[PDB]
Amino acid sequence: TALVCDNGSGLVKAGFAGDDAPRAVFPSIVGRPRHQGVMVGMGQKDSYVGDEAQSKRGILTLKYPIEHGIITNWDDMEKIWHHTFYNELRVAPEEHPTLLTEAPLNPKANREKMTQIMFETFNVPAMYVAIQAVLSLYASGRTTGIVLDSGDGVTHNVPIYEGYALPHAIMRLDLAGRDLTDYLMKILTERGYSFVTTAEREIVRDIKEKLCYVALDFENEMATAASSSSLEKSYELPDGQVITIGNERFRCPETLFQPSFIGMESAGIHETTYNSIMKCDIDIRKDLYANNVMSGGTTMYPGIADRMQKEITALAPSTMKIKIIAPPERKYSVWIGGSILASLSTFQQMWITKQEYDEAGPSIVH
Amino acid sequence: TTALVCDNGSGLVKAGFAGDDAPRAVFPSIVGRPRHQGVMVGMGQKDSYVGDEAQSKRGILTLKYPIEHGIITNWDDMEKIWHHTFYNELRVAPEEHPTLLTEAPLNPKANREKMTQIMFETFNVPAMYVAIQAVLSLYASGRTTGIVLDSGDGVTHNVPIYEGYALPHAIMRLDLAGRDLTDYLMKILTERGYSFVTTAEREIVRDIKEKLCYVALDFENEMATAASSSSLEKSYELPDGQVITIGNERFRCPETLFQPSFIGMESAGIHETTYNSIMKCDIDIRKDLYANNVMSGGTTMYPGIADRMQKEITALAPSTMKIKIIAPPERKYSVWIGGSILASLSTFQQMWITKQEYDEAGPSIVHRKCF
Amino acid sequence: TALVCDNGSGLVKAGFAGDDAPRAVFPSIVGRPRHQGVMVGMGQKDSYVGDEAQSKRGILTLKYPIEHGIITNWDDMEKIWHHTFYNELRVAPEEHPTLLTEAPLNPKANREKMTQIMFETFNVPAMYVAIQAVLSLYASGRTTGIVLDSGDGVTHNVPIYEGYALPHAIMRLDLAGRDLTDYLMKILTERGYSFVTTAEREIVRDIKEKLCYVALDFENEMATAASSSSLEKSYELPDGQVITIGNERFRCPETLFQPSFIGMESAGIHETTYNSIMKCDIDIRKDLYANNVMSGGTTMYPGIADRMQKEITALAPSTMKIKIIAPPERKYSVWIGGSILASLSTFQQMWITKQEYDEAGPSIVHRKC
Amino acid sequence: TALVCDNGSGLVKAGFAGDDAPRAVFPSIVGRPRHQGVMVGMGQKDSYVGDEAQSKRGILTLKYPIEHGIITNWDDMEKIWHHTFYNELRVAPEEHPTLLTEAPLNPKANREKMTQIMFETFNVPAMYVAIQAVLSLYASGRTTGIVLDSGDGVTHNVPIYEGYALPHAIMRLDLAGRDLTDYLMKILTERGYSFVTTAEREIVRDIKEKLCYVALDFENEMATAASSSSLEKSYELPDGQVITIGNERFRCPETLFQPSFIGMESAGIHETTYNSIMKCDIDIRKDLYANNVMSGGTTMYPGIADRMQKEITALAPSTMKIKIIAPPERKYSVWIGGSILASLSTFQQMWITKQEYDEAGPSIVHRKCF
Ligand SMILES: Nc1ncnc2c1ncn2[C@@H]1O[C@H](COP(=O)(O)OP(=O)(O)OP(=O)(O)O)[C@@H](O)[C@H]1O
Ligand SMILES: Nc1ncnc2c1ncn2[C@@H]1O[C@H](COP(=O)(O)OP(=O)(O)O)[C@@H](O)[C@H]1O
Ligand SMILES: Nc1ncnc2c1ncn2[C@@H]1O[C@H](COP(=O)(O)OP(=O)(O)O)[C@@H](O)[C@H]1O
Ligand SMILES: Nc1ncnc2c1ncn2[C@@H]1O[C@H](COP(=O)(O)OP(=O)(O)O)[C@@H](O)[C@H]1O
Ligand SMILES: [Mg+2]
Ligand SMILES: [Mg+2]
Ligand SMILES: [Mg+2]
Ligand SMILES: [Mg+2]
Repeated sequence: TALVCDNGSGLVKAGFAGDDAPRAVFPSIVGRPRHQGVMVGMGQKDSYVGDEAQSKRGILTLKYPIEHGIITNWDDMEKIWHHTFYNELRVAPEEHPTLLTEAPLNPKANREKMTQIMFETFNVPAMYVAIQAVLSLYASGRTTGIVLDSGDGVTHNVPIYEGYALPHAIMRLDLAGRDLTDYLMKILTERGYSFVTTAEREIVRDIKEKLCYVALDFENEMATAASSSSLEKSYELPDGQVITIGNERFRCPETLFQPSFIGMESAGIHETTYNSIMKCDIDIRKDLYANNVMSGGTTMYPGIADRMQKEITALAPSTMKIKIIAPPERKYSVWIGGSILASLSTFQQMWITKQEYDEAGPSIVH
Repeated sequence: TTALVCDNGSGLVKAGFAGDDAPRAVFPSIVGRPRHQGVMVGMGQKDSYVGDEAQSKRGILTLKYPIEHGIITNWDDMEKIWHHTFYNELRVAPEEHPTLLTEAPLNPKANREKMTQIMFETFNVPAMYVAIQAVLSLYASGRTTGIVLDSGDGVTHNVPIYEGYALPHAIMRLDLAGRDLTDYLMKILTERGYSFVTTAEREIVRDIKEKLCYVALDFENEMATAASSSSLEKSYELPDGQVITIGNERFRCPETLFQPSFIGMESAGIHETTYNSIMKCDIDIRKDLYANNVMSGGTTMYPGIADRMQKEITALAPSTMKIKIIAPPERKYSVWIGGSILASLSTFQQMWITKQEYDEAGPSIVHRKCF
Repeated sequence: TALVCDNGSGLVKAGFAGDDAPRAVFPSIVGRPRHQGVMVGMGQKDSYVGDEAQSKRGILTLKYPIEHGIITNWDDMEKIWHHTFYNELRVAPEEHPTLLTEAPLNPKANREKMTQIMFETFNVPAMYVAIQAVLSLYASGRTTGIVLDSGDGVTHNVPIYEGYALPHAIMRLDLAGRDLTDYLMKILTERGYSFVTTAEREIVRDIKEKLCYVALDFENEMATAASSSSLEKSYELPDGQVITIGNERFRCPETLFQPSFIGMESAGIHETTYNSIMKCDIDIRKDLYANNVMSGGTTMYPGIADRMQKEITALAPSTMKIKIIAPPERKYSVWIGGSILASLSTFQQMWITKQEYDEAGPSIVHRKC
Repeated sequence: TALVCDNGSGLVKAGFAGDDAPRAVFPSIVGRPRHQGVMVGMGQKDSYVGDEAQSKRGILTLKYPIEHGIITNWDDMEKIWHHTFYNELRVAPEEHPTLLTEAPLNPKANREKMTQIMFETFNVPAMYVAIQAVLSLYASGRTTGIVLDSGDGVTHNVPIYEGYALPHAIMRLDLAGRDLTDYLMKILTERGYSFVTTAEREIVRDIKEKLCYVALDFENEMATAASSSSLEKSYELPDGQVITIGNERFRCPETLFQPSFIGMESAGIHETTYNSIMKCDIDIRKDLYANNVMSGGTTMYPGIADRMQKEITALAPSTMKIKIIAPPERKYSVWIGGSILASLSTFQQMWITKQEYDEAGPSIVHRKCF
């Protein structure tokens, strides 16, 4: 049984092949103590991984091994992979052909190091690395293209025509969920609330998921928010305090369409989708326009499809049909597509085997 | 062999062996010397008296406490107390037993340096260690989380511990304890016409405070009832046959803990100090600190202090939070009980400060090893 | 003329435009008695503001209406402003327009309440609110650079390029002189000295200013302090008692570079400045490195410029040249820059007039500023 | 106008507000005959109060109605007040409000009974109770300093800073002139002279007031007394006998600085003054050291000011400057301040009027009077 391990910047998605939902969806954080231990009872583990770090985040400094789709701390990454295999999956790595998903345009050394560590430290019989965006289209049962994948670290829109991922027409935007969390932390100081440490970042992140939404008309929404109190909501802090946010609800997600809110000179998600499509062939443009796929966890805000539909229609020939696909399972679409691909019997011929890694160069995966 | 535990304090001194349930010897920490002229020669008149010996003959002596506000003041009387504690109360040889000592937080570094020097050069102990009173209090409670309120006789301190990781930046040490409450009761006892100004009569007033004083839930309402009728009045008999009756002084002396301005102190009460300490910690641990409120000390034995603390903290804390105050019936020796548990543990048996390390690094090794 | 009032968290620096030094420099404290008065033949005021509180601090409870740059007690702030205009400056607020300062990344309701009080309680003809960090760069006489403004309240970094304050690279750290004073109070107990009251806090503040300094190397300095007693210095308390500190001198200011000493996860001032520079565009980073303007009172420790120079140099690329600008008069730079700004004729078009507030409410300040 | 009464343990000082010295100062004693009256035809008034008792003290017994600053006999006290108001002053209490004094730490029943007596027995229109130490500072023309107010029954120190009193730093001691008189009575038996009767107690008091001084260096002045007889001073008894006292001259006043002479566990006046100063705020100790107001009859020994200055200097740091204030009129400082306070225009709004006593009874004295 293959293991489809889709590891991202924010969340780690792992589970057996042939299922429909990852078994272990836990944060990708490694925390270490920052205080002085007084009690001698219990060893007081020097490093917590996953939900253990989240529960004890008060006395820990949370760290992210992956920075924007790029692995930074290899030692922390090895700990997380060890935690997923033993503590979460409870299955040995040497008895399963694991499948991994890496971000598009990954450095060759990054992929070789991942393959080398997996084959040696975990002794996996075989492994294959697939593109995150392609699997999202696979889970949707399409081969059209323009798959907008926005997560915690990066935001990509990879076009895949007839199973062929067009490499030149791949646009990348650095703005993602983590930057939206930082933006909300900065503009939450207007009402007096102050969040600074890494533990507060998780608290603010939960606020953004529960309350923040997307407004199709920013100017009209701003006027109504400043003229009425209907938009204001409440959220109880872990220590019992009650906070109230008004126009901050529909302002934080607005950074996706207007990256200038966080000092970014790039284009929005709607403009970077339009630019990517026209870079493809003329015949493909009609195919991409009718079948546009929204994936990732960042695109889970209410009304995101309606705003995106209105935006793309503005930069449209006004005669083609613009349709956006937003499946309800878009948060786990990358893993669901990977699970389907692994379950395919025809796909079982494609696996980078161990002796091909050793008897040949480590670049055999490429 | 067995590791000794000595919980020397400003008031009562607790000593014994690790692994037991209660201290073997509990005697006051006073040293008395004669102040009159001897007339009867050959009466086996001892020079100085310590412990209960001084208390029994306090009428002709001047009782002097060698420890004030947690800090050891006289290093000659203290050596007398330890010598009496080891050779008379415990009847053991210090040369063969390691000793686990105990010190209050936020104390001078020379305090534990002189403790280390005294125990290694005079009593010649094999090993020793210094522990924090509030940490040992949580050891006896059987939990590794919460905030401890340790009010004794010289110092009241709060130490918040979460999952075994203490927070040194949220430790609040207050210098109001039972000694100040006893002195305050003396001033308000003169209000009714009773005068007790001596070292011996200080003990008499202290016994009055323990037997009669209590804490009122509503101070202003309790004032009204005391003035309205005489239902709030109890009598006490002096050691010479006199009878004294007190009224509202019963619940006025313990009120200085919650209203320190009575004795001219600008600091806040114990309820405010605990609340400030909790909110100086992380936001993700405040809920676990609110549920676990540990009280361990002689001062906290008033009939109603748990209810008063619960009411005061409840108003300060938000309505959603649930406040629970832990008041074990045997909290007067919680520090020693926890110290007995800690010394018996096998892990602590490797963290002692052996004699060889001291002899090659001086008395400064106590800072790099102890907490 | 116009009025400039730099309302800090520890000191109040008011005066007139066109001057080189502030006129009134007094602590921002409102003290009230805590004992019971018995002398009938004596004037007993209810509250004392300014230097009067310091003189009679023995029997008073000193209170700061401003904490962490945010005004908490508005009635006390109203008293302080009334004292500043009448008892200290002896002028009429209804005659001179006022220029007030607010720290960056402050609550929106702070300036709304501030402009309401000024236009109603004091009835100023016009007013304006300016960022302290921008005024710090004006005093130094430059347009491009990064400012490290550390005082008694908050410590913030604002990279200003050609007069533009970039809003996406504004850092803010709540560690400053007040937190250093508390740290020195806590670590002074290791030698037997105990200072607990608010009056004792003022005494400790004087000790830190006169004795504490910054060591280029922390570890070798600690070895020197433990090796011999060549670093110990004395200080006479107001009661005539003598205290001595040998290693608390360079340990208290080190909290700025190592905020973990007071249990703070945030990085030091040298790391915060580096992070602010990298958050800017790559085409202006060289200009920001050259112009490192240090302003405020907390940056007055000896050797802090040399220590900051070597800390940023290690973090910065080797090719780049690092220059830490630390003018000797960097304690009143915020007021000096604001004094210059109000004196300029171009700035006179940005005043918020009385009629403008009467037709748009307190919210006019956000649009104008 | 209003009256000012300074009824103490030993002396009664009464007069009118606004004056400089009390109009009538007489001992606070009541005497009753103990012998038998062979000639019953004479007047032979049952009880004698004041200087009348002192003159006829040969056949009388002297009883003090006030002991240690606390009124003990409440019937002789009323007789003293009646004599003070109707004979010494010859005024009408029903028309003149009175201002009384009390020790700092006294039972609350003392003032309540005084308030009840004044408003019922004497029908005064208004009344007030003031602390003796505060009134001492009024007569000194100051508003900051610690007052060492000694007397016949109680010695107390009250620190005041800028008109604000610190009640927690108040120190009270029950060693005063009466105890010193008894100690001199005991040590006078060393040379053979015996004084046992209350009448002889007054004679001993006169001897103490005349020949008694505070030695600067107790050990050295003792050495001089043994070496030579230059310290020998004589005194003549009322009968006609003469006595000689030597080292007893400077040993009786030494009990103030060494209370162990009479078997007392309290500290000396210099130690008590230092302890009270150190209990105050650190910032105000500099002003307290400079201002040390010494008031009271007991503080009139020759050399007590010099001795106190030397003793406090040793305890205080070298940087500190110690000044002992001792005006020559310190024997009436309490009354002088009382006259000044009553004459003040602001004080006229805080008298306890009859109507307030009518509705609240003899309990409003705590709320109004400090
Ligand atoms: N309902 C929601 N609304 C808004 N944001 C959400 C929601 N659920 C999750 N998020 C945010 O989306 C991110 C997680 O999405 P996702 O599972 O795609 O991340 P990932 O796999 O770590 O990303 P990537 O592969 O791009 O690095 C987090 O930043 C999380 O806070
Ligand atoms: N039942 C009681 N009620 C009130 N106070 C008490 C009671 N029992 C003891 N105390 C006070 O506790 C103080 C010291 O208690 P303890 O904690 O044993 O001393 P230490 O703090 O030195 O260990 C004493 O001064 C005494 O006044
Ligand atoms: N010579 C000095 N050395 C160290 N710190 C100083 C010195 N002078 C002033 N400070 C600190 O500067 C702080 C206030 O500076 P300032 O910026 O003028 O006040 P504010 O922050 O209110 O504007 C004080 O808290 C003080 O500790
Ligand atoms: N010259 C003196 N030398 C020594 N003692 C004196 C002298 N004059 C007065 N005294 C003492 O002062 C005491 C009373 O003083 P005073 O304070 O006026 O009375 P009261 O204590 O009633 O107010 C007397 O007991 C007397 O012994
Ligand atoms: Mg992903
Ligand atoms: Mg204890
Ligand atoms: Mg400032
Ligand atoms: Mg008197």
